[PDB]
Amino acid sequence: IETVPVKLKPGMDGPKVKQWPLTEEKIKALVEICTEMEKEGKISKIGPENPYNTPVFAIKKKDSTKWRKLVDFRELNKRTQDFWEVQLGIPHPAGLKQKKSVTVLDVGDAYFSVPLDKDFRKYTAFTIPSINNETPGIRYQYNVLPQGWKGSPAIFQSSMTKILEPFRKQNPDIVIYQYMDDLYVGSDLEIGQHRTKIEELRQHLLRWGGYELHPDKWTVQPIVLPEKDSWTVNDIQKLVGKLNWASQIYAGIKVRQLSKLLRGTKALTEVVPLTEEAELELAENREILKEPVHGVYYDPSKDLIAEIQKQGQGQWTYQIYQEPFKNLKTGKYARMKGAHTNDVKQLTEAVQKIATESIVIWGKTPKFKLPIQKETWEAWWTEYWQATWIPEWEFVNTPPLVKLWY
Amino acid sequence: PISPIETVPVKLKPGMDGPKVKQWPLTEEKIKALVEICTEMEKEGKISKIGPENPYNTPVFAIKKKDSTKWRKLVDFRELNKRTQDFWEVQLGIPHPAGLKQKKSVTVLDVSAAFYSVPLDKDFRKYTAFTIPSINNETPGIRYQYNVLPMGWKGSPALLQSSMTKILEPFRKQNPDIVIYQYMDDLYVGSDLEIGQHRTKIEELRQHLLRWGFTTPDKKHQKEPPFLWMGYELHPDKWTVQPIVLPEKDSWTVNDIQKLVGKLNWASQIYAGIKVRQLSKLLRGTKALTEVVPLTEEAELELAENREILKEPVHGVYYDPSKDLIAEIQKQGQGQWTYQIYQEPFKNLKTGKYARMKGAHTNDVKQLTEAVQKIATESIVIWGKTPKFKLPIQKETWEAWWTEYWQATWIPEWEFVNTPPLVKLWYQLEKEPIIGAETFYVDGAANRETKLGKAGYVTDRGRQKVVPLTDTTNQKTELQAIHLALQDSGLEVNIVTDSQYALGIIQAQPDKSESELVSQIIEQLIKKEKVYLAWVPAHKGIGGNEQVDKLVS
DNA sequence: TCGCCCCCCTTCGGTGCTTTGCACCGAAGGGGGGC
Ligand SMILES: C=C1[C@H](COP(=O)(O)OP(=O)(O)OP(=O)(O)O)[C@@H](O)C[C@@H]1n1cnc2c(=O)nc(N)[nH]c21
Ligand SMILES: [Mg+2]
Repeated sequence: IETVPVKLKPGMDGPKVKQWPLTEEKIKALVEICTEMEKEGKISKIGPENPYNTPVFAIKKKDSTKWRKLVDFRELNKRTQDFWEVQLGIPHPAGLKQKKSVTVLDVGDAYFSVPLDKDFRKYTAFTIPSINNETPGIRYQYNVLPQGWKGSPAIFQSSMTKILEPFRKQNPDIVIYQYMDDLYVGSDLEIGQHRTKIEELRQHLLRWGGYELHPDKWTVQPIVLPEKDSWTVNDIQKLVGKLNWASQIYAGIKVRQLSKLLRGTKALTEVVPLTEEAELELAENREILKEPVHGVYYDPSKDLIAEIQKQGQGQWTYQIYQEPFKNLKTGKYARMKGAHTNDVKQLTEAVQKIATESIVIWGKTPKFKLPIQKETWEAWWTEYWQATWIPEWEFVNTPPLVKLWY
Repeated sequence: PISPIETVPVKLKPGMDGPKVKQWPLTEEKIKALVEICTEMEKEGKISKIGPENPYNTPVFAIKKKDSTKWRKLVDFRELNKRTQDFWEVQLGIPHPAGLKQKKSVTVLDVSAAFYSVPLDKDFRKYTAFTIPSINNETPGIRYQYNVLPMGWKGSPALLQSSMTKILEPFRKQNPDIVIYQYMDDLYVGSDLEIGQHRTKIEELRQHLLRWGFTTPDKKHQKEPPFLWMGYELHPDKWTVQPIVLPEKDSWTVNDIQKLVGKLNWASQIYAGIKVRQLSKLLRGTKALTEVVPLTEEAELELAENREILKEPVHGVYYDPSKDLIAEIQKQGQGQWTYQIYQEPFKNLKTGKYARMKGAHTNDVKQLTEAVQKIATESIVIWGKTPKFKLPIQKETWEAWWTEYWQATWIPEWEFVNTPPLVKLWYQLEKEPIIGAETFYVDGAANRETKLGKAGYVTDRGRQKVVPLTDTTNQKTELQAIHLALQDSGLEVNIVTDSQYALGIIQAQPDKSESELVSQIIEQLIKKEKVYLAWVPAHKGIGGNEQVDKLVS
């Protein structure tokens, strides 16, 4: 084969990101994986005269107990040329979110049969560390389409359509969406008749080279106001500040007549009887909260953002938007490990589920705003990561003023 | 001899040419020592004469060696380094003796003149051009270039490491049960072979290094304990640091104090309880390294405490993979922590300390979480796993923290251990307002241009107060308003502010702060019995908040 | 009058916020130690 010419974006240099420490089991796994890859010519040993580097680590899944090597090419992807500017990018199908059940398959290995442009390989270097720094790091670069590089699905694009044709041929209403190294494959078949055709796809994929998702239950959780029939000054203050915030999202919500029920310098536990003009305002704004907002539409030229709040008892609320206060989706993720004693696990799993939903719904992951200290996240997240992709994220520290989403 | 290893190609940064800088004066002893190496270097092909077509130049010097007889040559390549391509450094960290296992037979070897046995890219040599001056000006200099890795060049350490790795790998794969710690040219070689076969393996390794041009002189071939290694001393059953000598001085400069704190930090890996908070405070707000700084009374005490700790003999032990690692932390005060890592009681693998202040406002529970994180990372680096923790915090306390704090947080498997002072929450905010307690509506405003402001309150019991403030900010006046309400209320209070800022700081339950004003608020929160803290949006005419807002106006 | 790596402590400067200072963060200064 002859390679495709690839470029970084104008004025950008390749990645230069330090390797972080790894446990014994992950270092041994990487050493086993890479030496086999080196023997098959998929990677090459390089030295320190290549000035580029990207962190590497490994994950092992809940029901495939072999290690998967994972290279965090987030920085490399950010600097790589667009492939819709070369228009070899993949289109997202609006059918996938409508399906009964969607199974994720890791088809990363198909990339290893296509060589990478000789002049772009240096940008793909990574370094395996050493327990107790017994040796210097050991460095490799790829000779083929790397797992995790955004250009690999685009270059391999024309070929996956060829390998897929007979399947989508024979099953015209199964929908298959490539995202990075993953195939998202949905159908309306019964819970276990769907599974067997997933096995059929595996065999056709094998002839050359997670769990079941249910999009119907991805219930949206809207803003809700409490129901009491005794209401204190404090109850009405917390309700007025909550709707005042929601006035930035919705239209025609007002507070001045719930607002004057508290006129005067009152005690926070005094019980204010509700005006009929207050019940006028309240049952009114309840129903605006009841249905979605009008005028919010997805725009593919802009990025997706996701915000998460810890609510406790293992509940986690989230919003996905592109423009502030124009949420494309609000929701609530629920823990289920059973021990229910680990916030970092719950949050890491919530990020995977939210990002999964974005791929199914819009075709790409959002940039997360994570309610956690950077260094707490960094100490523990990889122990819980199970996806072959990694989303962009930043770290935020905003206390709740309102418990808007609860 | 020079290795027949292939050279690693090296480039200048794009656009740049090589250095062109004239040479300076050195002493007579320096010229003779340098000429002996220079004439010998040319004899062994380390350098070659050049002349005037080569337009580049760089200046040269020498420095004394810990082996007192020898002299070490260095050329000042600061300019060439600036123009040389970036390298990805492969030395990721420093091996630690607590990460060694017990070994039956141990050897330590050193490669002599290691840089000078690794050849340099042919096309790159012309940029290493230099001149040797002999005295002041009897002659000008003769010109040489390097055929090998020069000392002082940005790329030399990495091309030595890469070269050493290539030469060692055959021997490593052929003897998987021989530990080789490779740091620069220093080789630690341990094994569970009887001394007879062990020494067969060593000479076999040494003869492999010599074929590739790395000689190992007997002078630096250690074969009996105690081995000198990486600044430590390795015995069969234990290890020590080489002696740490602290400055003792009548009058201290900033630079002196900086050297002392560095020594103490080095000592902390094996001496438990070391503290540097009061000595480092003296470095703050200073302006010259030669400025004399008098020790405060607190810094004298802390110094004396450390000096008592250092007069005691200490040792670490080696790692037993068949046992768990255990990490215990104690609290020392003013944001300082110390820790020990061990496998059997009273037999420390190592110690250390954590004492960073992260943020302007924090509490002991956050900092304890940070110390845990530092220890977890350190254990991964040295042993490849995290330890089990023994922590002076009750499960009730931690559980109160991660349910009332809004950020995700965690600590791994840990056992409570009762070593006061315990880590505590110093107050908790009520989740509901308090019946019978007074209700304060607080607010403060400042004028951004003016820098003048007021803080005040109104209450459900009919109380009011306005205080003028000078040289303040918007955020300070809000903090001040909360200060006043805590000051004039009883042991139980309900407070309503319109400052998301102030609510945000206080809801995180801080117990220390870089701000004297926030610290004052903290002491008042600790003295209260119950406090409920509520927010409302400003300027929406809300009962209470609107009355005070107007009062502050 | 040198190079490369790790660590700590202090300082400084850039970024972003429904900001007008404030809090965060990384880099660069000093020190320790290694070869
Ligand atoms: C680690 C190093 C090798 C092994 O250091 P080394 O102690 O084993 O010295 P070397 O093998 O050369 O001589 P020896 O083993 O015969 O005694 C040396 O090549 C050079 C390098 N190094 C050490 N210190 C310095 C220094 O300050 N400035 C520079 N630029 N480089 C230095
Ligand atoms: Mg040597």
